[PDB]
Amino acid sequence: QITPDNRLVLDLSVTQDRRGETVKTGTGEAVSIDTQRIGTQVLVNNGETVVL
Amino acid sequence: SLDIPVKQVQIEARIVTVKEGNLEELGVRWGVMSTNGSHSVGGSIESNLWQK
Repeated sequence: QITPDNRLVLDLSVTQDRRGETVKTGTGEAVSIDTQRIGTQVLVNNGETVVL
Repeated sequence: SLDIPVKQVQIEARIVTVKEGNLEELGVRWGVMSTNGSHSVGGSIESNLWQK
């Protein structure tokens, strides 16, 4: 979303997941997942970087 | 009067854990076996029956 004084409001989701080991479930097996996730709302100037 | 820019906050958590441990054990194992002629000394009854 663009605002008047040269700024942005961002609704952000950024993830990086992978396939993990195969664990034991009941008499069966299944695959687990390894995750990294961040979700936020931030307010940042037009052409510069921020660390979330 | 409502729509105005808002502030931003930075939050940082810190989890610290420390562990220590010590262990010590002492033990002894000894035995004897002797005969004299019609006289014996051991560490069980099967022992005296064997040294014959």
